[PDB]
Amino acid sequence: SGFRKMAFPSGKVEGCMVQVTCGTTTLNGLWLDDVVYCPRHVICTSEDMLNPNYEDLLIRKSNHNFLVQAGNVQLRVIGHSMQNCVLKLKVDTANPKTPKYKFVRIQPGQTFSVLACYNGSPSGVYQCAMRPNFTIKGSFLNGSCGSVGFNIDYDCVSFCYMHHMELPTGVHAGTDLEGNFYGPFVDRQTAQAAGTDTTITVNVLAWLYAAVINGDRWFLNRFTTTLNDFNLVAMKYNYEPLTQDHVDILGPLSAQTGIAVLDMCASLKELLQNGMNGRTILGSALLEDEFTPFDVVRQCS
Amino acid sequence: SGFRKMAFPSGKVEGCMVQVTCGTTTLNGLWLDDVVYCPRHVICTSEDMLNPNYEDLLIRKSNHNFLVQAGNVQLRVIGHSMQNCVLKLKVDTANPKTPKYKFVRIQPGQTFSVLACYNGSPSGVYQCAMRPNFTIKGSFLNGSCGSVGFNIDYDCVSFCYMHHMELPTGVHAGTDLEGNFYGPFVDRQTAQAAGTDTTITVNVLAWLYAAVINGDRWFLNRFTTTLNDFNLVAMKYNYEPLTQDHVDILGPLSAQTGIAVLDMCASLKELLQNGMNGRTILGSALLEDEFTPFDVVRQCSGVTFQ
Ligand SMILES: *[C@H](O)[C@H](C[C@@H]1CCNC1=O)NC(=O)[C@@H]1C[C@H](C)CN1C(=O)[C@@H](NC(=O)OC(C)(C)C)C(C)C
Ligand SMILES: *[C@H](O)[C@H](C[C@@H]1CCNC1=O)NC(=O)[C@@H]1C[C@H](C)CN1C(=O)[C@@H](NC(=O)OC(C)(C)C)C(C)C
Ligand SMILES: [Cl-]
Ligand SMILES: [Cl-]
Ligand code: NA
Ligand code: NA
Ligand code: NA
Repeated sequence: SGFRKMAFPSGKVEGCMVQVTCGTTTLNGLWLDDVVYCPRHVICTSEDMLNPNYEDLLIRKSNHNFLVQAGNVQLRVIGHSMQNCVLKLKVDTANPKTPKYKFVRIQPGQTFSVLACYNGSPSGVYQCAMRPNFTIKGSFLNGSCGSVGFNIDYDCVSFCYMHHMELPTGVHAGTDLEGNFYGPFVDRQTAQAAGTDTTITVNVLAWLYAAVINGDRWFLNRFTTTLNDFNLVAMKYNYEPLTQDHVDILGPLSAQTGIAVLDMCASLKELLQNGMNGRTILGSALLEDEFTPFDVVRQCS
Repeated sequence: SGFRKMAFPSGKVEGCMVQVTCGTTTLNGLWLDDVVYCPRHVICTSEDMLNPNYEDLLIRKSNHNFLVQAGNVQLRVIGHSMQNCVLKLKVDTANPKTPKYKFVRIQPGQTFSVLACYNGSPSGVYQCAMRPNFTIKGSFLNGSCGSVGFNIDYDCVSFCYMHHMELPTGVHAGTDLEGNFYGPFVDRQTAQAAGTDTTITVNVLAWLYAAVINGDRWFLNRFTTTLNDFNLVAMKYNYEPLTQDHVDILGPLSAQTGIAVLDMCASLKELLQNGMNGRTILGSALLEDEFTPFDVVRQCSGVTFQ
């Protein structure tokens, strides 16, 4: 028993992290087979980060303008190409620690582990969620770009996030490993702001089921609700709508605990109305929304 | 910016995890050089656990009674010995992935990362604190015993915890890697309970500094207090005493933010006496105590491991 914000073991990703320098900018790269992936903004200079023309800037680069270091070893760059907002540096050596991997683009509400790195070296690992407004609430300092987010269900690493920038509210934006930003953001210094965020309702429900599995009952009640009445209430608290997909995915947890999904929704309605009255749920005095249904089943079962 | 509950990168430890089977019990072992470490209760039947006589049960065992597997490679056990509550299985092969490491015993209030494993396979990593009552608030299922806790300094892994048991309130107990339990617990099937716990005051202060660094300042006030006066308040709220050494350890964060420790203590006093008034600090509505001062400095300055 117990329930913790649990990340995937990071070793398979640690063996892929390298340092990339272009000009005066250093950040991290992801070295898989004979390709190093990194944010293309490594090639911007201080005289034009507002409207960089990345195609024009990259054609002017020689392979030797990129300094790639794997621990104590310089890797020789032999070609370069750009895919959306990611730079792909072909190097003369395949990474012998390349794991089984795939690239996956995730949806809002999905969670993943982040291996925060500086100068090609890992600093720490933590869990994140893709927020409804397509930001993540990370912990990232200068030099962290190119750090990645990933899952490792079974034995294959699914890379889903590469870090690029920090927005004015202190939250973070980045791309999938095909270089497409999550959300409307762009790798330019033009004014940009995250939309108003909302709470990931399906995940809150998953976490309430985790609390029941771990022995909590105090927030249960004798009421149920229709799906549409639930959404009408939940949206008044800036919660995301709960879809029939979400109801369906919570089925297994509802079967395991004997609490129907719409019965648990009535519990959530009451918690939003009343608060916790000095109590806690799984060690939190707030409703937690960065555990998915899949996360709850993985950690509890 | 940002501030997360952050674990150490687990790669150096993942390469040490193996599966150990004795009889019908399977759990995890820690393979370092040519020794595998695991909980000694692996040798017990449900019978023996009632009142185990560990040294008598162990002499009865032979090397072949222990099946050790690194991935799908069997490691031959060539000797065995007990050290306190940990079993040491000598194997015929040194682990080629052995990192630089040492065994350390931590103090209550100190944090560490847990690599939760099942069947010798790493499954997840999370950050814990050794509670003042010598339990940890872990997340552990059947088969998790032998999972370890650790810290990293530069390139050296310091192993500090091996998991043995779950107590009735759902918290967890285990040993250091020399087999000494943390807390007044025994690896015997007898009634045992976590004692009343307390809050790790120096860690709450460190997390308030982390909040200030990250722009969260509503709880700051013009007042200061004395160590004496604040500790009378701490006692009242089941907070651990704040010592002068704690104050000194927080000095760097005081210099960085302009908030002296006793100035921050006056903030904490008001939070304890008045609550949060509906507000939050670093995304929490409770006062968080599982970040040490060193954790805050490391995370906020980007320290890495080699
Ligand atoms: C890459 O290592 C770096 C990571 C940042 C630094 C601080 N925390 C992080 O997560 N990313 C950047 O420096 C990118 C490059 C881009 C040209 C600017 N940038 C930013 O993160 C900056 N944000 C920014 O300009 O935001 C808008 C004005 C576009 C909203 C910040 C350094 C301010
Ligand atoms: C080892 O994998 C296992 C880990 C446990 C299982 C459930 N969660 C965990 O953290 N450890 C045990 O099963 C040990 C072995 C011992 C013979 C019993 N035991 C327990 O953890 C049990 N606790 C227990 O008996 O507590 C007292 C009554 C002794 C206080 C629990 C399985 C109940
Ligand atoms: Cl005063
Ligand atoms: Cl909280
Ligand atoms: Na894609
Ligand atoms: Na109900
Ligand atoms: Na003050």
